[PDB]
This record gives sequence, structure tokens and C-alpha cells, in this order.
Amino acid sequence: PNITNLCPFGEVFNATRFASVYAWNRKRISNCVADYSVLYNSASFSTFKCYGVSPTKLNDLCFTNVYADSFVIRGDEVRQIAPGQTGKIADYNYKLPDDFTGCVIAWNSNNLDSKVGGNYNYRYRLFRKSNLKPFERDISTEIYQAGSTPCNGVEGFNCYFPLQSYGFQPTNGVGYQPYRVVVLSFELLHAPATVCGPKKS
Amino acid sequence: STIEEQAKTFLDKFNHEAEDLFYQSSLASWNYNTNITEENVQNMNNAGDKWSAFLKEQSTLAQMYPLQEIQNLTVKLQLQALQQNGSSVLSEDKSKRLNTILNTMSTIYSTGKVCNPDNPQECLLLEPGLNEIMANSLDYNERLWAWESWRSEVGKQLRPLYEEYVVLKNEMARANHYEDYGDYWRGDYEVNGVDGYDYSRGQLIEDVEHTFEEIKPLYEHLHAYVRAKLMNAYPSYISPIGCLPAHLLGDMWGRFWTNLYSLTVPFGQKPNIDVTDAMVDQAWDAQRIFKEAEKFFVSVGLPNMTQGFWENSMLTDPGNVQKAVCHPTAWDLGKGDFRILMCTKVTMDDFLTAHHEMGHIQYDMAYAAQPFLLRNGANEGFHEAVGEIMSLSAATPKHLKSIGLLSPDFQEDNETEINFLLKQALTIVGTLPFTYMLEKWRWMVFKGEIPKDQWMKKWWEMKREIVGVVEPVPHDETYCDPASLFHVSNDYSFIRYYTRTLYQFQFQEALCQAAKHEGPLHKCDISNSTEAGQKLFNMLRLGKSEPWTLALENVVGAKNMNVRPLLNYFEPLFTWLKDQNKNSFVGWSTDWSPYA
Ligand SMILES: *[C@@H]1O[C@H](CO)[C@@H](O)[C@H](O)[C@H]1NC(C)=O
Ligand SMILES: *[C@@H]1O[C@H](CO)[C@@H](O)[C@H](O)[C@H]1NC(C)=O
Ligand SMILES: *[C@@H]1O[C@H](CO)[C@@H](O)[C@H](O)[C@H]1NC(C)=O
Ligand SMILES: *[C@@H]1O[C@H](CO)[C@@H](O)[C@H](O)[C@H]1NC(C)=O
Ligand SMILES: *[C@@H]1O[C@H](CO)[C@@H](O)[C@H](O)[C@H]1NC(C)=O
Ligand SMILES: *[C@@H]1O[C@H](CO)[C@@H](O)[C@H](O)[C@H]1NC(C)=O
Ligand SMILES: *[C@@H]1O[C@H](CO)[C@@H](O)[C@H](O)[C@H]1NC(C)=O
Repeated sequence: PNITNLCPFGEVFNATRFASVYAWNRKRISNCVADYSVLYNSASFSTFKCYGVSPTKLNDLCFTNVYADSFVIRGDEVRQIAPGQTGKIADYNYKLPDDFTGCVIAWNSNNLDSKVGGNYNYRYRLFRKSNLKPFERDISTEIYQAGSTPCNGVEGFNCYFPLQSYGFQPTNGVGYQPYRVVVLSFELLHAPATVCGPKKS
Repeated sequence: STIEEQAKTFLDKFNHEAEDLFYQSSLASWNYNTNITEENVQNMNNAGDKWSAFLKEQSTLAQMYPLQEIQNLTVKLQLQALQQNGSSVLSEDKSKRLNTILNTMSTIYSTGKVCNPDNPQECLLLEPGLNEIMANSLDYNERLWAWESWRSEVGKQLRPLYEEYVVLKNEMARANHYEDYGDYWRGDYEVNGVDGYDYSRGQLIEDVEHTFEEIKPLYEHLHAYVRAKLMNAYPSYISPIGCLPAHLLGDMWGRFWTNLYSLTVPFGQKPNIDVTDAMVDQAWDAQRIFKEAEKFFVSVGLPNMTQGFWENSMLTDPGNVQKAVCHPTAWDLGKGDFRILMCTKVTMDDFLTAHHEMGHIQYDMAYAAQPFLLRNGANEGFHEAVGEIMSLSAATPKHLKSIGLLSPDFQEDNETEINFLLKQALTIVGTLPFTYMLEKWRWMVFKGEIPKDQWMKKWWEMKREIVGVVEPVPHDETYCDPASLFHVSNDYSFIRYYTRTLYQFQFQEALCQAAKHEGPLHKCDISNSTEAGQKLFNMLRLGKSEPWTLALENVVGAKNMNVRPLLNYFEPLFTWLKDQNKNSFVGWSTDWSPYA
């Protein structure tokens, strides 16, 4: 039949501002038609690594819900957005499960997310007592205790503030340039699956 | 919990905060260098003050973690680098006096202007005089006048200042648990804690003497040959049995002998390997020079330059309206930013300089994976040596024929190799006794071996004994003859050139053996050899994380600096010089036989 009601992928990828890696945005996409070939055939993405499913058959399968997690990280930290990988981002900011089904899409955003004075509006958690569980968000701003002495709410000796900022500069190297990352998480649950691909006529 | 984990968290906050503050200081310095304007000077000063104050506060905070409770070598190395007091251990009055003395010496050296008595309407600065009179004149009294007048004015101004400088620096060094300032300088090569690869501060002087003892026959033969040629150039001044007059060495101080190549050429009739005209004929832009250098580095297996390099570097002089420093400098701005500031002309020297500075950039790029405070060379010798090896490889006739800059029917006979080797000896071998004598004199001054009333009496005695260079007229203690050089007057270590020179040929032998070159060492080119680049990059990737002895084991297979690759490099020239010195007398006499 005639197909309409496409999924809102314009409001995720083409968003005017992205969240920080620590307070990463999660948008639940339901009850629409998801055209994944539009994303895959775009030349604007540097990383389109899909784990657990292949991009060619995404446009055919149907899912119950689609979780679009969006954040900004550095160029050298894109490798840590993967199952099993361990790094500051994976350990303390955004953790992906080993049994992850979905796609990690990343593209260079030096044009938008950098300024000549330095853009300090993107933050990352550099310290936490324990590693994050998969799909967990920590937005707490409590002072990290690295020593036996109590912090008492001041950044004194051995007590650091958890959230640090990325100095984004245009002249920075590719490794240190801002990369916008959108992670699509596909789950099939016993509920009726409603996020389906477009059907051919 | 433990002290080591606490130090690791501290050096996880430090690396991130410092990389940002560094990249702002480096950006401001770049903007000053490519654009000399007063607001840029103010911005540079503000960024430098913020960087220095931040380093002072983190140095103050880093000392609270004791060194002996940390077992991880990298963490201990970063904490050792950060926990240095520097000048902070000294009192505020003395620290201010030391900083003022350093700044005023910089101004006196930079703005020292000397001209002839009775004609004072216009004078000559340091740069005009060096480029024109000390390198090109053939007149004995003109060079004598320039040399004596510059040492009179600069030495008489700098002697009390240097007397204060030695006492203050010794006080700071003894306050920093060093024997003297010389031990502080020698601490760069100190390796402690590694089994077998330990190196001591006291071993450096012994190794330098042991290497120089093997340098001495080649230098003696080169000195005899240069003495004979200068005797031909100046008939009566130079004695057959004595030392060379100081003002006749082609440079202001005797640092390099490269300006005597015209006078001392073995085979003038034979052509040179100058390729400048060939680039002019083929219209080689500076962009093409850097692309050819990049092609050389990708041929050996190293990574090619980033987009931010081609975009942000200044590889041509901007123009009359915008002023820039003309000195070629490779900048590791941090945050993945690598740039070259060079006013590139179409000359062979600029092409080789492009290879040298891109070698510096490759070395900087290689250790970018390392933590921030370990992003340096293993010692001060390696950073310059890795650029000098590229300068060595690029200058070969095989490289020039390969890239098309030299005619494919150019005849490589023994005579051109002899004169090329002599030019390389005048640049490279000639600087070694001067470097060793200057550092040994500074070490003896800091150590207290030489009293203040006997500084010059010993110094000339050292110069006659080691360099084989005699003073034109005797100097009393009102003169300060060493401090006329840029490095000594501005608080810079000078043994880096000696170590760089030995490391250069050690690396060259290692890479040429890796690349399976089957001829003479000076005829070796490391292009097209992936294995040589891999052997180099294994050391390059380490940075300052590992001891310099272990890095040297990684490249050459030896745990110490060695002199045999240099002697192997100049072996054809050594045999030729031994043949040419049959009638003449090798060696010199320390007596006043030529002139005093
Ligand atoms: C996002 O922006 C690009 C740039 O013009 C555009 O081509 C694309 O269609 C937009 N939407 C999506 C979903 O990528
Ligand atoms: C150099 O400084 C001047 C001073 O105002 C400025 O106008 C100019 O844009 C600068 N040049 C560059 C290339 O930044
Ligand atoms: C030292 O610390 C680094 C991280 O700073 C770690 O990767 C390395 O394995 C440690 N080495 C030892 C011997 O513990
Ligand atoms: C630095 O100076 C302080 C102040 O005297 C001293 O307590 C500390 O031990 C010094 N650090 C080192 C490494 O000598
Ligand atoms: C560097 O080399 C890679 C692979 O050969 C190439 O894709 C890239 O475009 C090169 N970069 C430059 C600036 O030449
Ligand atoms: C160069 O080679 C020729 C032929 O072998 C020889 O006669 C001549 O003496 C050599 N000259 C030098 C300086 O080695
Ligand atoms: C190195 O490789 C390039 C391309 O593979 C080639 O043109 C060049 O001639 C080679 N160099 C030598 C010395 O053969």
C-alpha cells in the first residue's frame, strides 16, 4: 500500500545542538516507518559500524522500539563506543553491552561544534567509583573521593571534580576534533513490533 | 586507597588540564611568531604566565605524593618530571634577581651593536656582521678587529652578570639536591631504577671523554689539513707547528668550520652537487619541496602529514606588511596540531631544512599517544638526531637522482665524495672539540674546579689543548669570552650537540644496516625501505616513556653512545687526509708560535 509517516531521523542527526557524553540524550522512536537506507547511503558519516545486524537487511526487518542515543566525543574516543572496549568514555561516560544489536554512527563536526576561542560546552565524566552498567546515565556532580580523607564538598587535595570539559578548537588535529555520535539500539520484545521498514510495492 | 592510585588520578586530571593550557600557550606563541604585533606579544605573555603559574601550582601539589611508594615506571617518571622545584626552591629575592639577570643577558646579547672607532654614525648588529664579515672576509686585521671588538664589548658587559649567574645557579642546584648546575644539566641523561639500563650523571663526563679520545686522531688530521690551507690563504700568520688563530675559522666563535669550504676545497675543478638551478628551471615551489619531503617520509613507512599541517603552516614568507621570524621551527602545538614555520626559498639548504624540520614533526607525531608530560625525546640528543638523519639521507646523490633533481648521467667519482665528505667534516667533525671544550669548561666553572680569577687562563689553555685554537692576543679577566655565544649567555645546555652528532651516525648505521645498503655509509639512502622506518618508529613511538639507553638498544643494539659509526662515516676522508698529511705535521703545539 501507500507508505507514509516516516520516522523522525531529521530531529536526531540534524539537531542544532547535541548533548554532552555524560548526559547523553536518549530518544525513543516508535510507531513510524524507519528508512535506514537513507542513513547508510549518506556520504556524511565517517563511522557506520553496525554490531549484531547488517545495514543491508535493516531496511527489511521490523523492531518494537528504536533507541537513539546522541552525544559528542573526541575523534580518538569513537573507538571506545563499541562492545567490550574499555576507556574513560566506556568506563565512566557511556557503556555499551557486549550483546548489543544496533549501529554506531559517528561523523566529524569540527565545522559546527568548534569555535576559535574554544568551545567548552561539552563535558565528560573523568572519574567515578565504579564502571557504568550498559545504557546507564550518571549526571551527578558529587566530588570524587580519591583519598581516605573526606572531600566535604570542596576540590581540595585528592578530591577532584568529576566533570571536565573538552577544549574544541578548529585548528585541532583529527583525533581531538569533535565527533557527533548517534547510537541506534534495536530491541525486539514480545510487544507488537511497530518500527518497521518501508515495504516495496 | 594507595598512594600510587592517588598519583595516577592526579596525573589523569593534570594531563587533561595541562594539554588545554599548553595548546593555548603554543597557539599564542605561534600567533606572535607569524604576526609580530604588540597585542600578540601581550597575548603570548598572558598565556605564558598562566601556563607557568599552573605548572607552579601543580608542582606544588605533586610533591605531596612520595616517590618511593610508587612502583610503576611511567607514573614515577611523570611524577619525577613534575616534582622538580626548578627555581621555586630559591628565595623570592634571589629568584627575581636570577630572572632579571637572564633577561638582561638576553637583551645584551640580542641588542649588542659594535662598530669601528672614529666612524660611529652607523653600526652593525649581530646578524649583519656574522653573515657578511665573519663568513666571507679574507682580511686578517678586519676579522681580528671584529672578533676582538665584539668580545671586548660583550664580555666586559657580561662578566659581572655571569659571575652572579654562576653563584645563583649553583645555589639553586644545591638547593635541588644536585652537586652543581653542571650536575643539573647532566641529570637529563640520568636513568635510575631500571635493571641493567641504569645511567649515572657521573658517567656522562667519562663517556664524553672516552668518545672524544677516539675523535681526536680524525680531528687532528682535519686540523692539519685546514691549517695548511689557511697557511696558503694567509701566508705569514699561521705557523706549521702551532694552533689556528681564533678569528680565522669562518664563524664568530669557532662553532662550525663550514664557511672554510671554499678555501679548503680538495678538488675545486670538479663540480658540486648543487641542485638549486635545477629546481629553479623546473619551477619548484615551497609546496613542492614539502610534498617531496612528505614523499620521502611515506617511502620509508612513516605517516604522512595531517590536513591541519598543510592548512595552518606558513611555508612561505608572508610579505612586507606582515612580519615573521625567519628561523625555521617545527611546532608541536599539542592537541594533535603540528606545524612548520619556515620562510622557504628555492635553495638546497631550504630543501634539506624542510627534511630536517619534517623529521622533527614526525618525531613529535610519533609520541602523541604518550601521556602529556612524557611527550618529549628520551634525551635532548635524540630529538635533533632524528632530524639530522633525514638531512643526511636527503642530501645523497642517489636521493637527488631518484627524485629527478640531479641529472641521471652525473658521474659519481671518488673526488666528489672526498670533497663532500670534507664539507660534512667541517660542519660535523669541527663542532665536536668546540662543543666538548665548552661543556667541560662550564662544568668545571659550576663544579668550582676553576677559580674566578683563573677563568680565562684555564679557558685558552683548554682551547689550545683540545680545540687546537690559539688566542690572537692574550685576554685578562675583564673579558668574558665564552658568553659571547648564544647558548651559554641564555642558559642553554650545550652537550646536546655532541650527543646529537654521535647519535646521528649511530642511527644512520642502524637504519642503513636495516635497509641492506651494501656500500659506503655516506652513500646510503633510507628511502623505499619499510623495515628501516619500522626500526626507527619503534624508538619514535616511545618518546620519553622509556630510558634513552633502552631506546638506543631498540635502534642500534647498544646500551651506550658509540663513536665507531662516525669514524666509519668519514673513513674515506680519513684515509685521504692521512695521505695528504705526509709532508705536513699532524698535531699542534700549545705554545704561542703562530701569534700572541
Ligand atoms: C541532515 O543534513 C544533511 C546536510 O544537508 C542533509 O543532506 C540530510 O538530508 C539531513 N537529514 C538526515 C536525516 O541526514
Ligand atoms: C596579523 O596581524 C594584523 C594586526 O591587526 C591582523 O590585522 C592580521 O589579520 C593578522 N594576519 C593574520 C594572517 O592573522
Ligand atoms: C603503568 O600505568 C599505565 C597507565 O598510566 C598502565 O597502562 C601500565 O600498565 C602500568 N604499568 C605497570 C607495570 O603497572
Ligand atoms: C621542593 O621544594 C620544597 C620546599 O622546600 C621541598 O619541601 C621539596 O622537597 C622540594 N622537592 C624536591 C623534589 O626536592
Ligand atoms: C595520507 O595517506 C593516506 C593513505 O595513503 C591518504 O588517504 C591521505 O589522503 C593522505 N593525506 C595527505 C594529507 O596526503
Ligand atoms: C680516484 O680513483 C682513481 C682510480 O682508481 C685513482 O687513480 C685516484 O688516485 C683516486 N683518488 C682518490 C683521491 O682516491
Ligand atoms: C621509491 O619508490 C618510488 C615509487 O615506488 C620510486 O619512484 C622511487 O624511484 C623509489 N626510490 C628509489 C631510490 O628507487
